[PDB]
Amino acid sequence: MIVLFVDFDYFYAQVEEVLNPSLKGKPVVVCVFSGRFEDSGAVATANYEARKFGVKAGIPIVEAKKILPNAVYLPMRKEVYQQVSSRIMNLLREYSEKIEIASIDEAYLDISDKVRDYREAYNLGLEIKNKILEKEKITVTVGISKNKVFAKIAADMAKPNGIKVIDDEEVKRLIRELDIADVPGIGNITAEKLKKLGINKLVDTLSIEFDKLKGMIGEAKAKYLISLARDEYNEPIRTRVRKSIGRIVTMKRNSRNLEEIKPYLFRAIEESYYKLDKRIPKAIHVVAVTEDLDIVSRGRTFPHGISKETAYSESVKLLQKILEEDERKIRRIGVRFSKFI
DNA sequence: CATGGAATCCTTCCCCC
DNA sequence: GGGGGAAGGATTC
Ligand SMILES: Nc1ncnc2c1ncn2[C@H]1C[C@H](O)[C@@H](COP(=O)(O)OP(=O)(O)OP(=O)(O)O)O1
Ligand SMILES: [Ca+2]
Ligand SMILES: [Ca+2]
Ligand SMILES: [Ca+2]
Repeated sequence: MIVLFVDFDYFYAQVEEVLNPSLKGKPVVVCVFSGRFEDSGAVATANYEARKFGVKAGIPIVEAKKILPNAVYLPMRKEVYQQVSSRIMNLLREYSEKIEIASIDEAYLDISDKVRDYREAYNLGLEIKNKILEKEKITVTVGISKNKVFAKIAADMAKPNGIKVIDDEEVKRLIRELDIADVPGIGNITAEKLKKLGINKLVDTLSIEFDKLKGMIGEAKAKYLISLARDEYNEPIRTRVRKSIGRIVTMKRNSRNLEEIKPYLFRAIEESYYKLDKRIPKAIHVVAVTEDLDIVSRGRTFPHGISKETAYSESVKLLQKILEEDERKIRRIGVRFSKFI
């Protein structure tokens, strides 16, 4: 079992560099403008020239400007990045029938057949990086190992523009040496819960009664960490299928006024439908981001598919249910359609 | 100050043999 | 007691 993970470098920003090479070498910040006030919004991502100074995904645009007032600030163009991503996925396809597209810039390839060992896997890695750089002029990081998780960890250690194999020998030393937090699927909240139980490295998950772990982080997450710690984790590479499509936008001013909100809501529904394209959902959920950044949602599943008129109609009742049961003002409003026929 | 899409898993019901 | 689902939320990438 040999898995090869591919991760495109500072992707959105690198695509902007490819489309305007004069940007290369300069700090580039791709941002999502929320239109509330001058430069309100967050950074979707930045190239390494910008990251070396603290500008990265998640910080407020305003804060990035105080640090790199002279960098190049660009509005995110998801659509353009999606199309460049697709072309890249199709390149990888020619290297394996078994491929899992995990996100817009992450993909796992099950090359258990194509290759016979890590050397031939590595060489296939270089061949892929080179093919993608030549065809699309986009640099990527390849991670190679026994399963998906270590393949990903491999890439994280080797970025940017790297390639790395984590052989069975290192897998074991990592199970003992690797900080539990650097394990995929372990965010801040779960890392903390684990600290309290005294688990700082994967192996530590064995010196704890399972049921106590289950109680603390849940069974699914418990079984997950244990199988990795025992070097027995092995989920197959499968193509994932879209299960929900939705869109959430930001209002210029927080509100509680139904008529002031509807517009942004219908706007989200429209965009969501244009994207559903031929797909018919039986479920709808209205999502609201409260003024204190909390997330509330009300939804309903129908016994048949939802027409756009039914969506408009039903979404307003759900938004009203939200306002009725929560007294806080709304900052962001949106919808999500799921359970496709 | 703090955008945004989406999967999966966890609880709490609820209907019902 | 437990299958079968739907809701609302927690958590992660
Ligand atoms: N907070 C965010 N808001 C919007 N888009 C985001 C956000 N965080 C990440 N993205 C995008 C950023 C990337 O272009 C793409 C994710 O890849 P990651 O974010 O994993 O890598 P990156 O390509 O920006 O970093 P790296 O230098 O490791 O390649 O998802
Ligand atoms: Ca990346
Ligand atoms: Ca990635
Ligand atoms: Ca982490």
